Amino acid sequence: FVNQHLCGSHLVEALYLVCGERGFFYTPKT
Amino acid sequence: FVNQHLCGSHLVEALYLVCGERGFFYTPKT
Amino acid sequence: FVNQHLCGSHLVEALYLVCGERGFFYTPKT
Amino acid sequence: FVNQHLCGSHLVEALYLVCGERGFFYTPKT
Amino acid sequence: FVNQHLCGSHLVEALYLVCGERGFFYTPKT
Amino acid sequence: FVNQHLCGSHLVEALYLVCGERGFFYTPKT
Amino acid sequence: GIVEQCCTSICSLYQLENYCN
Amino acid sequence: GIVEQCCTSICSLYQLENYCN
Amino acid sequence: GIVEQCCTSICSLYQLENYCN
Amino acid sequence: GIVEQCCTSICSLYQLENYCN
Amino acid sequence: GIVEQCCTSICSLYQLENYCN
Amino acid sequence: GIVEQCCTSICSLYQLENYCN
Ligand SMILES: [Cl-]
Ligand SMILES: [Cl-]
Ligand SMILES: [Zn+2]
Ligand SMILES: [Zn+2]
Repeated sequence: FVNQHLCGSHLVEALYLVCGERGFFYTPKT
Repeated sequence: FVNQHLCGSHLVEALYLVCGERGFFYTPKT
Repeated sequence: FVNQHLCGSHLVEALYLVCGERGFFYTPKT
Repeated sequence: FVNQHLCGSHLVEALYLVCGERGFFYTPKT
Repeated sequence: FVNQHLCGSHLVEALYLVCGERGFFYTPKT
Repeated sequence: FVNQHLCGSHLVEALYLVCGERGFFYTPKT
Repeated sequence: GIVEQCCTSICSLYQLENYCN
Repeated sequence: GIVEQCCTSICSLYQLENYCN
Repeated sequence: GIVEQCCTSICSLYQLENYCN
Repeated sequence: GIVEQCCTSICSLYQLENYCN
Repeated sequence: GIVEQCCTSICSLYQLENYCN
Repeated sequence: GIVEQCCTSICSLYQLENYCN
């Protein structure tokens, strides 16, 4: 896997892909 | 606003949209 | 709901989510 | 180019792609 | 069709739309 | 990481994610 | 409408242009 | 869970806010 | 307009709602 | 092909790497 | 190449078509 | 955090994995 440059919803997409049925939490600063 | 089927990555995109900076959890197993 | 920073296709995604079966028009400047 | 099923947010993404600056309407009720 | 300004995954989306079942290759520099 | 159904544009998004700078091919006819 | 043309059936990128402004 | 509420059934953008932090 | 405002600044879902049909 | 491996069946992110260049 | 051109400048669907298999 | 790091810098899938439940 390659390093990722991921902003906004692209991060959430990536988390979704990576985590699958485990799901994930999205916790941005502030 | 409306109600629709939001699944998979679409679900998480909508979460991101609605929650944004608050953050969210996506926990499909419950 | 939180404020949104939405460019390009991300806006169209957001409009799609917000409007549902009502649909929407996308009318950028120029 | 090809022909494919474009539904929901995918449909609007393709509209955005094809129409861009012209803008478009997404009117599922017709 | 209008000209496109497409970065990151947006390019891959556009290629997917344009190419359909033909598929495509994505070959960024470096 | 997990295993999930990745179809259509979602498949190519995941390819983009996993392959990035390497690039990839999306060849649905095989 | 577009949904029938493009989702239920299939449509080309040229047909999608039918819905541009 | 969210999947049953929003994917299997349908849910509003307000219901989606149930899953914000 | 809404397209430029959402991108160069922010916009709310409630402002986006105005663009529904 | 990828569609059978990843869409019709399921595949891991490691299997997806099979289609990188 | 096409990836850099579409991002740093613009590109047309017709140029993208060149990248289909 | 991960959100800011992935955007302002890069991040790996392995770092993203930490955020799975
Ligand atoms: Cl972007
Ligand atoms: Cl889908
Ligand atoms: Zn984007
Ligand atoms: Zn989809």
